Amino acid sequence: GSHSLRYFLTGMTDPGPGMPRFVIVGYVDDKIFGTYNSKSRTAQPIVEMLPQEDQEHWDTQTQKAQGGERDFDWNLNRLPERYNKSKGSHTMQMMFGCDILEDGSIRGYDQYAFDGRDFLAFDMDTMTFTAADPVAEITKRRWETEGTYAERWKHELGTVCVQNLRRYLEHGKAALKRRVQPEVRVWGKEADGILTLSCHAHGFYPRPITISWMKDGMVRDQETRWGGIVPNSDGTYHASAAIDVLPEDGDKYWCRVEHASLPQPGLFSW
Amino acid sequence: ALTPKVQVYSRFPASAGTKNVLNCFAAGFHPPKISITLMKDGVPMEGAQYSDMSFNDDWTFQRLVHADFTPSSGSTYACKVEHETLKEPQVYKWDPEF
Ligand SMILES: CCCCCCCCCCCCCC(=O)NCC(=O)O
Ligand SMILES: [Cl-]
Repeated sequence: GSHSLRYFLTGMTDPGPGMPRFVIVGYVDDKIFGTYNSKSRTAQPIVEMLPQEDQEHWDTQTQKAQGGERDFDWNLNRLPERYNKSKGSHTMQMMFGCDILEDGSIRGYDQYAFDGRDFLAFDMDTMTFTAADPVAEITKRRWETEGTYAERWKHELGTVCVQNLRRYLEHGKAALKRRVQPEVRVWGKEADGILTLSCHAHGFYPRPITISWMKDGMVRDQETRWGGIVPNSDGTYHASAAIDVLPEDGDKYWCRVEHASLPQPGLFSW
Repeated sequence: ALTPKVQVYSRFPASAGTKNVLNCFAAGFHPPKISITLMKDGVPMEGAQYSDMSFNDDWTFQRLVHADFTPSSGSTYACKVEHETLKEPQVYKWDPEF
C-alpha cells in the first residue's frame, strides 16, 4: 500500500536540436502522469493515466512549473561562475516528492544537483538543509537564514504533495490498479562453443519484477547477467536476463519470473 | 563511464510480419544532449518519438526513442547513438529473437 509521487526537473544550457531547455516529468507509482517543458510552457497530464482532469488543477501546475523554470534559469546563470567552471555546457536538476506509506505516515524528498553532481538537499521532517560542498554551502546558508524556503517546502512536501498524490491515485485508479502481466520470450543463439540464452519480459505493470535462471531447481546467479528494468512508451516496463550455456544443456535451463500480476512465479524454457 | 548505456528492444515479443514498436533506451549519460536514431537497413525509421528528458536517481540522464515497425526477417534493425563522450557514433543492433 505504499505510493509515491516524484517530480524530475532538468534545466540545460545545451539541450540539443529542437529540444526544450527546461523539462519536468511527474511520476506516480512509476507512471508518468504529467509533463512540462519550456517549449510548450504548459503542464499537461498523460490522458492515458488521467483521462478527466479539470483545467483548474493544471493551471496551478502550469504556473508552479513556470516559476520553477525561472529559478532554474537563475541557477544555471550563477552556479557555473561560482564554481569557477563557466566554460562548457551546464545542467541543473531537482528531484522532489512524497511517499504515503501503507500505515499513513509521510516521507518527503527534496534534492538538487548541479552539472550532474549533488548540490543541496532539504529534509522536511527537521526542516534543515545539507550542502554537497563548500560552494553549495553558500546557497544553503543564504536560504536557511532567510527563513522562507523551509516553510514553503515543508508545506509543499508534507501538504501539497500529499494532497496531489492522493488526488492522482484516485483520478488514475483505473490505470493504476490494472495489473499487466509480462509477456516472456526465451531465446538462444550458439556462437563458437557457447549458447547464449536470453529471457526477456515484455510490457509489465507494475514496475517491480524478478528474473532468474535455473538448472534443475537450482539457480545459476554466477553466470547470469541482467539487463535491468527499462521503460516502454506506454507506461509498462521491460526486463531481461542472460546466461551462457554449453549448447548440450540448454533444455535444462529455466527462466523464472515473479511479478505482482502472477499468482505464482512463472517458469519458461528455451 | 558517463557515455550512454544503450539497450534495443521491441515493445512486444517480436514476430516477422506483426506490427510492433522498436525501442532504443540510452541511460547513464551526461551531459543530456544526445542523438539516438532508429534504423532499418541503415535507413532511419520514420515516425520516431522521443521521451521528455528525465534522469535516474543518481542524476544520470536517460532517453527512450520508439517507433512503430513491422519486423522483417530479412532486415537489420539498429540504434545509432551520438554523444559528446563518443568520438564516433555507436550503433547497437536489435537482436530480434525469431
Ligand atoms: C508534471 C508537471 C507539473 C509540475 C509541477 C510543478 C512543480 C514544480 C516545482 C517548482 C520548482 C521550484 C524550484 C526551486 O527550487 N526554486 C528555488 C526556490 O524555491 O526558492
Ligand atoms: Cl518452447
